[PDB]
Amino acid sequence: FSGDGRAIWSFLYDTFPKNFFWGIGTGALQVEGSWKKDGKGPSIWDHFIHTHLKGSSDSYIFLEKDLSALDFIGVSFYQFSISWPRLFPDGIVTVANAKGLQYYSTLLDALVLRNIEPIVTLYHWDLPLALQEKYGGWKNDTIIDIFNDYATYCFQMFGDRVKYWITIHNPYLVAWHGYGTGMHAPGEKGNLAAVYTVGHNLIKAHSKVWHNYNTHFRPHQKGWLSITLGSHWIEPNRSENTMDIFKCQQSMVSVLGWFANPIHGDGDYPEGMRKKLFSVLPIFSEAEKHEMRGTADFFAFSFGPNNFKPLNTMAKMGQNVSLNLREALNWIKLEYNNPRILIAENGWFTDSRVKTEDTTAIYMMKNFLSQVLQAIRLDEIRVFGYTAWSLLDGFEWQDAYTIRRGLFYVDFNSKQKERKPKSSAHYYKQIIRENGFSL
Amino acid sequence: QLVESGGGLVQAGGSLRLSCAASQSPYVGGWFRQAPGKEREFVAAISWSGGTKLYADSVKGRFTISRDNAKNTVYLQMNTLKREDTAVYYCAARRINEVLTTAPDYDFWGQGTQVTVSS
Ligand SMILES: *[C@@H]1O[C@H](CO)[C@@H](O[C@@H]2O[C@H](CO)[C@@H](O)[C@H](O)[C@H]2NC(C)=O)[C@H](O)[C@H]1NC(C)=O
Ligand SMILES: *[C@@H]1O[C@H](CO)[C@@H](O)[C@H](O)[C@H]1NC(C)=O
Repeated sequence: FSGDGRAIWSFLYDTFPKNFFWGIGTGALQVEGSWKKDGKGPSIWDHFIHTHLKGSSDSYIFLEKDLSALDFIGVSFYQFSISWPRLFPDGIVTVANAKGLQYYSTLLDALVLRNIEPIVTLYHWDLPLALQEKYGGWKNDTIIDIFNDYATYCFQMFGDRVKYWITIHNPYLVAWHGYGTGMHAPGEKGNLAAVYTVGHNLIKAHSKVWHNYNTHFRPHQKGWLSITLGSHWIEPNRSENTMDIFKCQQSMVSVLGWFANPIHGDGDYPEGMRKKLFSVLPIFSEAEKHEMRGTADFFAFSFGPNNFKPLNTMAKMGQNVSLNLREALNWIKLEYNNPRILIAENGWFTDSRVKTEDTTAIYMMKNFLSQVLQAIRLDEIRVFGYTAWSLLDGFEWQDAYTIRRGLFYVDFNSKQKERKPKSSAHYYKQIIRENGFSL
Repeated sequence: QLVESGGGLVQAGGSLRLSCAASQSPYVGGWFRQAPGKEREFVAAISWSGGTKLYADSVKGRFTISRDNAKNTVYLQMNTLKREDTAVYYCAARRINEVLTTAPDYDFWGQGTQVTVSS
């Protein structure tokens, strides 16, 4: 329950639970390229890259190469996102872009053929520019119905093949960097009222889509739907200091509790936020609280560099930033009453000059996975799957191509964009084969 | 499964609201019409959640489509009616949440309701 995580602040295992669910993920803007090919409409990131920044993986034209990389790793699932403006170029559900539909349908067919489970993310930051220009995007509560219409079409066209759905990837960053820091599209700065209005509409849009899925599609399709929430971790500078511990709790509440309390908790924002942020935080009606709570069939958790870098991504409140994924999972278990957890994104990054010998990625993966195994076996945390991030090198948002996060290397100056397994691809392949660390 | 209501006689410049009640999954609600001597033509349609409303050019800015899913009803508010709006109006439905203007893409149809606009 709300506040219980504060208690957390006061290689023993090789093999994961039998038939643990191993996977890997991408986002559409990071890997697809072909930003206006075949009638795809522009996203807010297409516009942002032109204004604020100065082909990528070409996944749109190299589907068979991505599939071969997935086969090499041997994953049981592949998380990817659908580019909304590739499917509906103006965001509204007028005539679908047939080549966009064909791409996602062919990808899903290829996964089903391989008995690889798709995990499909509806929104990974690429809002159709038409919705931003006409309404102000997520600032406008008209977005809730427009998003639900898009979700509805996706459930109808893809839900017989897709059994795991994610509405929104890391809504914290959508709101906070999109409208607070300006570091992400659409690049608005200050406007703290907009930050929390955007967060409010993301939560309400998510809830509407969960209720849509629960009522209209789950009975025949028998799948699961969640939302990927990201966080950092943090530790007190002075272990016995109750003020440092309180600030650690406030830090986690400010990033993760903001979105998880309404969806996974009691249906309302964290009480401390509702008071200090009273002039900017929208108020859930009593009817809305009942509709926000319980709108996630599992807890999807992101723990990666986007929640640590750059420095303005979150408030440390004078404490000590930590990469302790085991403790972060314990915080989730305590705050949100021991839910089933998918690690929907985990990994780190290298400088782009590191091509295939990504030794630090293996070091990070070993430590993260050991922490997950300890969380499962010592803390009884209900982690059922792990998404390595990312399948291949791509465009990394404001960092562009200056960092790499793929398990497969891509030479962006090569026309063929061959996916070359890095050291971490060989390592993760063996992890999956042995269901954990080598025996 | 689809039941129109609200047709009838009205004077030129007047208003009429048509409604279409379903009997119960999501659907796009559509309206078509057929005038004497002419083929059935698209009028307006609305997505499941109401975010996408589409109108034939001949009625854009005069007709307004809306829906109340709690009542399983789609509404067509027809204002500034003209003589050439006289027709049998058919409501229609399409399951896939994609708002199209083509009659072959709607697989559920009503019986039709006469609307007559005088001068
Ligand atoms: C959401 O988008 C709508 C549509 O653009 C906005 O409504 C317009 O608001 C302006 C300024 O207030 C008016 O001049 C227009 O007549 C409105 N058009 C409508 C209602 O169709 C609305 O302001 C936006 N809401 C937010 C919170 O940004
Ligand atoms: C707590 O420790 C971190 C890491 O050393 C440091 O950056 C921060 O300034 C410390 N807090 C205070 C209040 O000094």
